[PDB]
Amino acid sequence: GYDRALSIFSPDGHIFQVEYALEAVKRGTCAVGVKGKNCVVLGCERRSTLKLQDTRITPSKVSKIDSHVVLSFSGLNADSRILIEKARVEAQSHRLTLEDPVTVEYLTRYVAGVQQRYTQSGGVRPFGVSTLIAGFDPRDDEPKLYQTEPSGIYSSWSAQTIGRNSKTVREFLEKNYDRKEPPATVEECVKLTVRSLLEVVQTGAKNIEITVVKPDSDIVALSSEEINQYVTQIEQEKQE
Amino acid sequence: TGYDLSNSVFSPDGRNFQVEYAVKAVENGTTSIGIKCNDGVVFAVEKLITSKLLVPQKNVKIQVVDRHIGCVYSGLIPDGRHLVNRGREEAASFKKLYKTPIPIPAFADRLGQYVQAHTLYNSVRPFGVSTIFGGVDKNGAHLYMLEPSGSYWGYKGAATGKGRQSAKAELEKLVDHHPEGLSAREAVKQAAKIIYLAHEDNKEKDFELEISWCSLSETNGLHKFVKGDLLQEAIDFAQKEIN
Amino acid sequence: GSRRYDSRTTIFSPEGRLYQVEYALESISHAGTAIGIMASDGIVLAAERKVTSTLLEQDTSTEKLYKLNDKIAVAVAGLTADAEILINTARIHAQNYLKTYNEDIPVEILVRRLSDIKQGYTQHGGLRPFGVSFIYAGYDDRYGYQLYTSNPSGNYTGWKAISVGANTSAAQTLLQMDYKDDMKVDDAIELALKTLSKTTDSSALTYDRLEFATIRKGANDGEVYQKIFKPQEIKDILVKTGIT
Amino acid sequence: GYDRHITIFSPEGRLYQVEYAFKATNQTNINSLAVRGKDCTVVISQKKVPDKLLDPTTVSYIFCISRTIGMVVNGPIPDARNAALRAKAEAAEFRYKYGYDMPCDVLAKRMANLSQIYTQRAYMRPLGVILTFVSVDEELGPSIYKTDPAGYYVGYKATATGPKQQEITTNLENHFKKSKIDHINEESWEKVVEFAITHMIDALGTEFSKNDLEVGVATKDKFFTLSAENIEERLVAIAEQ
Amino acid sequence: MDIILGIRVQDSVILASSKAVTRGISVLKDSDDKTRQLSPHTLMSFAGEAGDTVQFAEYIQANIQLYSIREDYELSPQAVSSFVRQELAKSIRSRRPYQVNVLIGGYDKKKNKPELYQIDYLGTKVELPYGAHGYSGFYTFSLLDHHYRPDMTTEEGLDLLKLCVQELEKRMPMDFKGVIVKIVDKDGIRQVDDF
Amino acid sequence: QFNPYGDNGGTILGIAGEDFAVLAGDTRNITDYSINSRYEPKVFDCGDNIVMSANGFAADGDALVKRFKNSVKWYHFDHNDKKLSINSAARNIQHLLYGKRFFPYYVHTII
Amino acid sequence: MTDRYSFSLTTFSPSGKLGQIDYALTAVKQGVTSLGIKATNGVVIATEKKSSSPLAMSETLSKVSLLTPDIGAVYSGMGPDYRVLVDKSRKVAHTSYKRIYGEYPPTKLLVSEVAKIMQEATQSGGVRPFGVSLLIAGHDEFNGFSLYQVDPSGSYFPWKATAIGKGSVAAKTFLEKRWNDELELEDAIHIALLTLKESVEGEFNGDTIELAIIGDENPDLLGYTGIPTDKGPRFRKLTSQEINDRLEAL
Amino acid sequence: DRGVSTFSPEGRLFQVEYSLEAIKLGSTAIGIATKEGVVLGVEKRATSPLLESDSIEKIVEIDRHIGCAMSGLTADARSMIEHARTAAVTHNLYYDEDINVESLTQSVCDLALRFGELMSRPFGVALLIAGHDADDGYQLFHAEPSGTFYRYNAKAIGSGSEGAQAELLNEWHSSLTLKEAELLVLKILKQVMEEKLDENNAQLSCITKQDGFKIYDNEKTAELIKELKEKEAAE
Amino acid sequence: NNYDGDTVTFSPTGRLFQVEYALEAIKQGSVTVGLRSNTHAVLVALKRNADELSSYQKKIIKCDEHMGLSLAGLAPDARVLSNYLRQQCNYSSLVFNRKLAVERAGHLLCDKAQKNTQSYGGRPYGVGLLIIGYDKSGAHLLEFQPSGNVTELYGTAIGARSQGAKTYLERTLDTFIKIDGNPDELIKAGVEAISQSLRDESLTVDNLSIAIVGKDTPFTIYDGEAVAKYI
Repeated sequence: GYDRALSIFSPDGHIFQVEYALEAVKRGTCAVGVKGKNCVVLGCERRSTLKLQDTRITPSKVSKIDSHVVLSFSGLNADSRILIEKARVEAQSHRLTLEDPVTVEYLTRYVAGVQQRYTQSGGVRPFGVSTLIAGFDPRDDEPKLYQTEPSGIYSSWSAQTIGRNSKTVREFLEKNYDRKEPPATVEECVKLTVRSLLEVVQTGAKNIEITVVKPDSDIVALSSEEINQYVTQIEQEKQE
Repeated sequence: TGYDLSNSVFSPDGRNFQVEYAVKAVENGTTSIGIKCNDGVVFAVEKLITSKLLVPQKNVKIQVVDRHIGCVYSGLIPDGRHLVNRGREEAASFKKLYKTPIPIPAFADRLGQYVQAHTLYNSVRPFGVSTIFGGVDKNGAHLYMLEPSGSYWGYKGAATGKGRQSAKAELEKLVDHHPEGLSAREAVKQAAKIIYLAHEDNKEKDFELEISWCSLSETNGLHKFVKGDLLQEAIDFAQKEIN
Repeated sequence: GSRRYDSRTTIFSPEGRLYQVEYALESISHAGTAIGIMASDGIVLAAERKVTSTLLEQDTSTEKLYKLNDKIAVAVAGLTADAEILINTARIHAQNYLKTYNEDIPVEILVRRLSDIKQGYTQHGGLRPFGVSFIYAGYDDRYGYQLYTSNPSGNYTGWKAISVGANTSAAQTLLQMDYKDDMKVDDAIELALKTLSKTTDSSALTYDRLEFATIRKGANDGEVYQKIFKPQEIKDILVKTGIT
Repeated sequence: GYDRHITIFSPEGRLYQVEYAFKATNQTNINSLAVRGKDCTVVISQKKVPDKLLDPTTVSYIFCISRTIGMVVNGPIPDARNAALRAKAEAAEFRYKYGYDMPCDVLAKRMANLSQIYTQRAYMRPLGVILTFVSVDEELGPSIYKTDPAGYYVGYKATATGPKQQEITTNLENHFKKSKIDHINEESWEKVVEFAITHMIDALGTEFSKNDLEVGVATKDKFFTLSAENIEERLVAIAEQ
Repeated sequence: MDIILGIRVQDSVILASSKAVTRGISVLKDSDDKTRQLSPHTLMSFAGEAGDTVQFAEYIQANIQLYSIREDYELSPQAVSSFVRQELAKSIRSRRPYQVNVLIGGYDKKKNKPELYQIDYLGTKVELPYGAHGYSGFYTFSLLDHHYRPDMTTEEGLDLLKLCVQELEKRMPMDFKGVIVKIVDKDGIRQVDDF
Repeated sequence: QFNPYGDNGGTILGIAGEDFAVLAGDTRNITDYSINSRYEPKVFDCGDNIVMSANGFAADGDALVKRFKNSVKWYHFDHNDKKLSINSAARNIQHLLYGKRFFPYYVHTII
Repeated sequence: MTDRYSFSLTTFSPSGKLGQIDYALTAVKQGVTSLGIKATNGVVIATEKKSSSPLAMSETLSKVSLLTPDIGAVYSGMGPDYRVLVDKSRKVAHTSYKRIYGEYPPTKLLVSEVAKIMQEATQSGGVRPFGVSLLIAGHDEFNGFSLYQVDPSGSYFPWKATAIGKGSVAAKTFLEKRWNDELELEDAIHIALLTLKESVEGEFNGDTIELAIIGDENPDLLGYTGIPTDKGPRFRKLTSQEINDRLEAL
Repeated sequence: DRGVSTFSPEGRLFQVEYSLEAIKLGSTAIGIATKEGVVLGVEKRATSPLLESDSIEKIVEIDRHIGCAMSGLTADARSMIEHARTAAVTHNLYYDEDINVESLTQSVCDLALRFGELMSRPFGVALLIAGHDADDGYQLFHAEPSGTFYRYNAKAIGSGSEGAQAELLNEWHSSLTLKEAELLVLKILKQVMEEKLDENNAQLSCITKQDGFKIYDNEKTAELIKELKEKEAAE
Repeated sequence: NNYDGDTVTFSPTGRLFQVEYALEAIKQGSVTVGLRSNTHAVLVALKRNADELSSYQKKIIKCDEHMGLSLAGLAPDARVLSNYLRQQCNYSSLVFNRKLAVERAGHLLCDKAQKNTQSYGGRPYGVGLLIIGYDKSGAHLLEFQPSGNVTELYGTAIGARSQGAKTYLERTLDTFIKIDGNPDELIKAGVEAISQSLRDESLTVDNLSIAIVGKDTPFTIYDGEAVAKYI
């Protein structure tokens, strides 16, 4: 087996392979998550350097880990599949031994642990992936949104964004999200999510993806149809 | 270049510079000799006294292998000990299977193949010692000298360390001026003298003399240390000859 | 030690790219162009060979188009040898699924496992990645006809029409231009050839430099036939479409 | 230029570590020669004991591999002994597994294959030796097979190895161009040894005492090496010209 | 533990499974569900050695639930039964084999047809109109051979099962404390909440 | 067939006082109908004011006492010369005995 | 700590080249010329026996090798690399075919196995590619006669006729002129001897030329009779004499 | 590159020294040890106003009698805390007793230097391990990724540490009450933190022999910040 | 220079720089002294605090009832080597019912250190040890050096400014060697020796560590209030 220490410390006290993994995330298509008062919404930019795509069969950018938790990501698509697979196995393993689905915090802490392990294991590079993990703890109606990054640190967010031009939309959400007043309705939360992407996303075309997670394993993804209705509405609210 | 940074790399001459660098650590060490006699061998070594805080008699450098084999070495002492520990495993394993204690030529090749093996890979360092060893087997006496390359031959006499050149020249004298043979007790005195003569080059500090011998008549074919009286006799013989 | 001679095939550039993946992709860009086009009633695979010599055995040959099972085929672009390692893996993986579930493997599941293998070689093991891009043409009873590509990175995506290998920028523009969703198989066959005709790096596009395969609905209804074209059939379809 | 340090190809398709291993071959400054009789194979090597403190009997580059196989080495002694011990182990194991004595050419091929591996695998260095294997094989008759660090081997009518190798080779080449046969047309091994020593003296242009030579002889069912006296006897006969 | 039954009717599969759990001399429980839902339209009943039964059932359940998440798709009953057979056929040459017999009742949504699979601990699978494991068959197969018809309604199937359970309660030496009955149809799995 | 167990007989007795404890045992070691020794002590001072006896098969008994005495030594090394409480000793011996659950020490242990 | 080389010694350069495969192909270019020709009723593979010394017995060094009774191999490049590849090719023909199906593998299947071994030296940790290109000629019941070339990369292509090594460019041109799809084996042997004369500098006779055919079955070469369906090997090495016989009508 | 376990000509391990630089970049952590208990305090340092500050867990329980504050690459501490908890629970199972704070620390420090060509690099995090045991009473330990651990009456680690440590050197005496130490940790944190100390960007904890290791709720800490600001207005 | 990349590389002069660098970590270490009569063997170790709020790094480790060592340099390496020695002492006790010879402890420590200096990916130990012990041939003092060089001495010192104490002991040789039957006088001589290696700051109660082993003395450590008697 290949033993080489690829993630090591530099004289300034930095791990360059971890910091370079974040550069791969920076390049990744933009992803955003917003906590409603009784929902969470995951928004995802999808680059339009290519059309002639088939979108029935192309990997969707939000993945179900269990029936009550979803995971979006920014960075290397191939790397994300390995984290998603491990998380889905751990979710079924938790149900099998504890007789309860994972809490969002637990599932986050697991994925974060996997990411960290690859920052001080021989013969491996860190994951070129940051993740937004969203959902509801079993028999709980309080919404959960967590972020993980290649280093393995994780934390809870009222709302957060990752990937290319994320600094732009984090500045938007910081300006447009009151913690004292979270988006009360589903539509309200979905609107604020699309708005933040439209700072960055170019057109309202098949460029935006929205997935909405409600309590008790109530997860549904919007079709272009229903997102266009927000894109159309916010555009006509710019008339000041 | 770059040819000398990795062990087991051939230079464009056809040399292994890391083995040649190992030899420098040997040359840097204290003087050690072997004298092959009539029915045995004698080993002697120069022990530099850093301080009168060294307990005399108590930092022994000559090592026995099995019961009939003496080993002495110059250079990196730990490397020598590690080689003797291997020699002991090799001699125990030989005895276990074949019942007879390991012949000296057979034993020499066991160290030979092991030392040579540390010139085959960049993941190990060559041995920082030249090892003078031998004893009495069923075919009489054998003296051997082994170098970091894995090269070894049988010797009439042999020397290594700082005083190797004076010793080498003093050994050559004996081979000429005693062609029919040197006795065990003779070789003990001669050994003591040659260590004192070769102390010329480590003149800086004064030293402690250590002799061992393996003679068919004098030690019954077993390796014993020359202690107490016969030691002081050879020390006195040597003091007389540096006058 | 041995660290001195290690290239580190699985590290990031300061820009967060995988050196070896990027250089492998560069390698594939010099390989004979392969095209996949998906119709409403089937899929076409077309591939150009690296400039053939007239003494090269024409008929009994398949360096670009390989069969995975009865319902899935791939077009290769890159090192043939690297591709055959991955193909035999995929063929086994398909047979494992069939033995386990007594059902033919869904096209995506096969594509995902092959992509997950490639991915591994980019994240651990300190080995070079596989210098291979695949176009997967297959049918299953969930999504019907499917076109995929995978590249040395372990990334895979779905396509209505796609090219890999040389002059893909040129080829992707020509396909994007003349492709429509209602398009039938025989139209897709004609498009595939027209595209290679325009993007080939020699003057004549003759039958002897082409491998061709179709996955058709055409059979005894409900079942799927998989056709790797004999050289005479490629000569016929080249005369039919009036390129020779 | 790290393609110079390990056994990987240079841009001109060369293995420099293999080429430099060949240079180590001549490091001992010894020349070896091998010829075939009707009944025997003779190997002669120069013996140089520069140091007077050395026991001259322990200085040898000829090895008794098996009952029937002899091996002379051109190269440093540690690599020579490494190679000798391996061939001894291989020839013994062959006998145990297959029920007959390992042939000269099969052991040559086996040792050559081992050499080949060191040229392909990076962590193993090639051995700086050329191995000349001699026997009277029970199927093939008198046999010379020689191995180099490249992992090349071939059979020889006769052969020479060392710094002055080219001079000894052309000398033997000329004898066979003339004599017009595969071998030394001689009854006794004693007269094939005499031939070998003679043509070594002519090619090198130097004279030998009994302690300047090392001799090995292969006959039916034993390979043996001559003592100082057996050689001295043989040198004395060469005087009658 | 003891008796497990299955019958495939017109457009549903009915699994009846004994409620008794006996530890030597004492009946420890009289309300045991010898069943796991593998997917929304696939149910597995099990009987065999203590521990092994539930361990195996829950292990299969987890594997099928993992497949469902990964592919966002429900495996056909045929595919699940083929997977389960292979796990048992695997285990029979293990150091310690799974000592479990199963019935897999599923509604194939893609083919709109109910399917019953009988698999023993050796990995011996058959598709059946009606099936049982252990001694249950010896009493009930005669009744089912007579009364069964491929085009029966669900209530007809429950009536034929009521007859089967009565014959067992008459002639079985062991008191199995009645059965829990579950129906698998196009709308999924529900429990007939008394018998 | 080789029987790895034997019976060396003997009897042991532990009584707890208010501020003292006694551990007593006979000094006879037997096999079958033979006396091996009339004085072979099987009650040992283990340090930290703990006395121990492992009565039954003397080989397993000596092995266990030896292992526990070593357990005391390493408790001192690893926990800064801390005194091993009788309850802590008791729990340690459980782990020593249960360590060989499927090839037991054929002894009845009293401390 | 023996083998630390668990990483590839062949990696992609920024240009997308695999350095060590290109360099291996360079080593093959330097190699002595070898060639192969497909006739309608057989295949011929041939090469020059360049002697190191005149004292060397060049019959002992065999460049043309039997792999199975119906498959032969010849090479250009590094002889030792060829020798171990022939050993592994012979063994893989048994371990992964004959010991399963009770018959010898077909030509393209055995070629596929040799190719695989060479691809692994291109990717596996701590090894260089093989410094040879092989020409593998063979017959199997369901494919008839065939000829394949295997390169250090592990890539293989079927040929009507080709050459590799020193004078391959020259020889490939010569073969294009003379090859037709109606050659009888004897005609292809004659063409092979003409093509090989061009590239051979020194002596050109039966003792400096190694030539084998995949032709008719040879009952005389089988070693036993009594089984009517074992008709014996299609591979045959031409004797020193048999080559000189054809150098008359040259 | 060069060996991961190689010495500088000074005679120090490069990778250990470089990890010590990573710890200097970490958020501040302070421990004060008194006869009435040991106090642990940390700067949370939320990287944005949107991240929920109470999800930042830089003070962590090991057993009921041992607590832990961290500073540096905090993700590296996951497995250190896991090992510590396992060690503490395991010792209890084998000896039916609480495990000494020094013995716990020594166990954690044994991980630290098990790296090289076992993990690929040293840990990029320092720990303040604080606890009580019957033998040696209230204890604070500093556990570095060098494998070395020191016992401290008070200690600061992280970006603020150089100034904070000189400030602790002044104000620590052997007769500090718990309440004084709580205030003294708040004071030195507020003094070295970039952003302004409130009950959301800083967090307190103590370990008492009586009530064990407790992390203070935001309401409890908020009233100690009031008490601090009131106190410093006087004189 | 280029030959200090790892322990497997010799310099052209024939030196192991990684070992010499390891040797360097010892001289940065706080001073420790060893000396012995015919009846007792004493270790005096000057302990180093991190700052004014920190504890004083413990420098003396017990190995058996009859043996123990003082450390200078990397304390984690002292822990590994002391722990290895404890096992060897323990093995000799359990298997052979035999207190391990101090001379044999030296050989085992030497052979362990050596293995780390000859093979790839390792590193020399960054610590020096002074081993005292009363065995079956009287009192013994050993100096361990992470090159693998172990030497039996009457007295010595290692660490920062250790040259001071080492010359005092070199002078006082004949005085201390005949302190037989007196424990306190042999310690006093050690506390006087260690004082030659001080500057600015000198011996307080909780910076000084003394260990003694001898004829009728189990290896025992004196700290805090129990060393006030010697300041």
